[PDB]
Amino acid sequence: ESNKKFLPFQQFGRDIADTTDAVRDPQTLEILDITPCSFGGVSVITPGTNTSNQVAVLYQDVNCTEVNVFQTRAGCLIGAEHVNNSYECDIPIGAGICASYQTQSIIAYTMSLGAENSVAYSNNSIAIPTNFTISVTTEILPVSMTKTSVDCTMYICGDSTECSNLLLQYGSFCTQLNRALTGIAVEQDKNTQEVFAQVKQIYKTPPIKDFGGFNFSQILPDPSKPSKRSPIEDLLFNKVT
Amino acid sequence: SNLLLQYGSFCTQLNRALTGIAVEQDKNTQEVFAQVKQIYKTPPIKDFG
Amino acid sequence: PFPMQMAYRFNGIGVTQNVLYENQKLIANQFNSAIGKIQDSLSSTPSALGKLQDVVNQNAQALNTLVKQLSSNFGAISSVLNDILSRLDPPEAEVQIDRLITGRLQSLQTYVTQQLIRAAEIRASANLAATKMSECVLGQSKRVDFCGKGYHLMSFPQSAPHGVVFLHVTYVPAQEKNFTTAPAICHDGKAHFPREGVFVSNGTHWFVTQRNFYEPQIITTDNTFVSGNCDVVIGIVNNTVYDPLQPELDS
Amino acid sequence: FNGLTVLPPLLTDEMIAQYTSALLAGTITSGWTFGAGPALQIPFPMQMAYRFNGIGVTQNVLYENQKLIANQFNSAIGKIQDSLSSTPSAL
Amino acid sequence: RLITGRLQSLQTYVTQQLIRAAEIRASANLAATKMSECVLGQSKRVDFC
Ligand SMILES: *[C@@H]1O[C@H](CO)[C@@H](O[C@@H]2O[C@H](CO)[C@@H](O)[C@H](O)[C@H]2NC(C)=O)[C@H](O)[C@H]1NC(C)=O
Ligand SMILES: *[C@@H]1O[C@H](CO)[C@@H](O[C@@H]2O[C@H](CO)[C@@H](O)[C@H](O)[C@H]2NC(C)=O)[C@H](O)[C@H]1NC(C)=O
Ligand SMILES: *[C@@H]1O[C@H](CO)[C@@H](O[C@@H]2O[C@H](CO)[C@@H](O)[C@H](O)[C@H]2NC(C)=O)[C@H](O)[C@H]1NC(C)=O
Ligand SMILES: *[C@@H]1O[C@H](CO)[C@@H](O[C@@H]2O[C@H](CO)[C@@H](O)[C@H](O)[C@H]2NC(C)=O)[C@H](O)[C@H]1NC(C)=O
Ligand SMILES: *[C@@H]1O[C@H](CO)[C@@H](O[C@@H]2O[C@H](CO)[C@@H](O)[C@H](O)[C@H]2NC(C)=O)[C@H](O)[C@H]1NC(C)=O
Ligand SMILES: *[C@@H]1O[C@H](CO)[C@@H](O)[C@H](O)[C@H]1NC(C)=O
Ligand SMILES: *[C@@H]1O[C@H](CO)[C@@H](O)[C@H](O)[C@H]1NC(C)=O
Ligand SMILES: *[C@@H]1O[C@H](CO)[C@@H](O)[C@H](O)[C@H]1NC(C)=O
Repeated sequence: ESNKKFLPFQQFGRDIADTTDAVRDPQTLEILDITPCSFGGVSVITPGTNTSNQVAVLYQDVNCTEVNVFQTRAGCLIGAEHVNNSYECDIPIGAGICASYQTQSIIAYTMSLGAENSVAYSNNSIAIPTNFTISVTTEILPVSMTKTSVDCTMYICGDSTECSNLLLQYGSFCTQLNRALTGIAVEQDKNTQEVFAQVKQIYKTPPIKDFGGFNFSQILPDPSKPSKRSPIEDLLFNKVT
Repeated sequence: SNLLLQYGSFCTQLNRALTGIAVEQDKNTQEVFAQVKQIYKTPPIKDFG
Repeated sequence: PFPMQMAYRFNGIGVTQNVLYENQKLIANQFNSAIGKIQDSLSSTPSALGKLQDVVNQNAQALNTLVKQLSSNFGAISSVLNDILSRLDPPEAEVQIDRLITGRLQSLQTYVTQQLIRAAEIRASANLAATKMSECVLGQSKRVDFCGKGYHLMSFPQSAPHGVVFLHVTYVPAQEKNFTTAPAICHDGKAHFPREGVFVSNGTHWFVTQRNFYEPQIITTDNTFVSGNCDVVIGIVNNTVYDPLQPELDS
Repeated sequence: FNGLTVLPPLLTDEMIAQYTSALLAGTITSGWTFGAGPALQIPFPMQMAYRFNGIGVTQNVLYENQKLIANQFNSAIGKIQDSLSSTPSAL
Repeated sequence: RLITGRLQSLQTYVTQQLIRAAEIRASANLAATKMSECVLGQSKRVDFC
């Protein structure tokens, strides 16, 4: 039942997107609003199957009354127990709510932004470091792709002459497809050259690795192995497949 | 739906792309704002000279 | 010499080179231990190379979907071109062949467009990597958090499959102690400011130390300069400023 | 409503504001140190003099003009406040 | 016919959204850099901040 104020001649309303939003009963002057039957996506929250087989189901953009039962701003959450605590976000659910597997069952909580701190600020106090540490961190950056070429003559038509004749009527779609793919392929080699080929000459470390105690054995190339890669490089090439 | 199933995996591609964009949005926000490790608080006495 | 180069790096980040020369064994041990722990960190956690693995996976998925798009009818009678060729005469099978051609061409165009977008993303990543090489490996960058979290000393490139790995060596202060500080001290009605450090007090005496390391020194006229009088600086304190020339004149 | 739905962002506006406040407090109470390691407290005029030293101006210039600098900073922040309150096309 | 038209429109929307998301990712990377190099430190890059 709707309170939309139709004019006495109007029969059915519409929204801003040109969708039938209301109708008038042919046998009664009553005004009926039309609302789509409740729908939404279904998201399943789970830890690894090696950990546990228990899962939680998130029904998106629907209240729990239209479907242990927690109502989040991201939808209705079923199977996860709300917890007053707060930890780091393990499984992002949304709207500040995360989930994790802890002592065991799945729990739902508000994510913790970090550890509270208050620097002891006054107007005549300073903190000065009496020591230090040397920190080495790792950064990984993709540099290139695999160069792929696709031929229409064999892809679209499987060695069929009639199909090739009919495809010839479409102009130069495939010529420019091949042109774009070749551009990408050349671009990848340009990427690699720009990154690595930044050195004019091939410099060599001295045969005596006397650098004042600093030891670069893990990053310098390994001569014993048939592949002249450092142990770290060997790990990197073994891990990535 | 039955006639649309004959067009292949267009839905899979489109939904995957949209989901990737949605995840990338949160990645962007985390990169911009979550740079700090601890939640620092200004002292109650606002004597900053 | 490498210790002298690392002392230059320490000067770059704001620490005097004597801090390095007097801690050379400790710094070398810390560097060796960190390099050793890099191997454990990379081996134990396989999610660090997730960037390269995800690039490979995305390209493989795109190719696999492109191949699987060949088994779709696209509204035609059958996906196999030979089947539709043999089953029906050309003048009627032409429309079905056209439907298949349109579907396959659209799939190829979609794959190509996704490839261009992903290639632009990879080119952005490669430009970032080239900039990192130039500014962190072939130099010492003062840009914050550009070559690791901390104060950048140096970084080492390592090749990876379709990628690059940077080992960012940084200086991180470790053990802090609170002191009492003053903006300036005035000795004979003249305000003295620290020339390249900060004034600190351990409770009774006043020293001048470098800002990034607690290495206190006696306040003299060689590490301070005179500007103005006692009446301008807010928070000025009283102290004696040593004059090395006075004992020379006395003796 | 045609299969077109919007997923809420993972970090709420309150959490973004909390990050921003943490960054502000760290900058004001510890300078640039907190972004490089442990946060080391320092009086704000002293780190302002550090910034002046970093742009090529001696510390005495800031210490002997501290009140003028503070007044200029406050006036500039107020002017930004007013400009944001006035012009709607800035964003 | 309706399926073909609607699928084409959806594909166009998704492609343009991917381009827009790439632009927004570039902007967010710039914003993260600005945070790191001007809130967490003093920058000597001219007109960067
Ligand atoms: C600065 O920190 C280092 C740690 O990196 C300290 O060196 C350690 O000293 C203890 C002595 O109690 C030894 O047992 C450790 O083996 C040392 N570690 C290393 C890696 O050598 C150093 O002593 C600290 N500096 C000061 C002045 O205390
Ligand atoms: C540089 O570090 C490597 C460790 O990666 C050292 O190699 C170790 O040498 C000791 C003694 O020779 C052995 O007990 C270890 O098993 C070796 N480890 C590895 C991984 O090979 C190497 O000796 C160091 N360089 C110098 C000059 O001391
Ligand atoms: C602050 O540092 C000074 C160093 O100049 C300390 O003075 C010395 O203290 C030791 C005690 O450990 C005495 O043996 C020396 O004779 C003192 N020398 C001078 C010149 O005073 C002072 O004690 C320190 N104050 C505090 C509170 O630690
Ligand atoms: C630093 O020393 C000077 C001189 O000893 C102090 O100046 C005195 O200030 C008081 C307070 O107004 C006056 O009553 C004295 O007459 C001043 N002395 C002289 C010789 O003029 C100054 O106060 C000291 N610094 C601080 C922070 O107290
Ligand atoms: C430097 O410029 C500042 C303005 O930013 C001057 O301060 C002003 O001085 C006038 C006097 O003519 C006062 O009416 C204003 O109230 C002051 N403004 C502030 C914010 O304090 C300052 O005098 C100038 N100094 C020199 C040496 O030229
Ligand atoms: C139509 O007929 C039904 C039953 O015969 C009656 O209830 C209803 O009021 C009628 N409506 C009109 C507009 O005549
Ligand atoms: C609860 O369900 C009603 C519909 O029955 C809906 O209007 C309301 O928004 C839901 N509550 C929340 C918090 O979303
Ligand atoms: C610091 O604050 C105290 C009281 O809060 C005050 O007595 C002192 O003068 C102040 N010093 C400076 C340099 O601001």
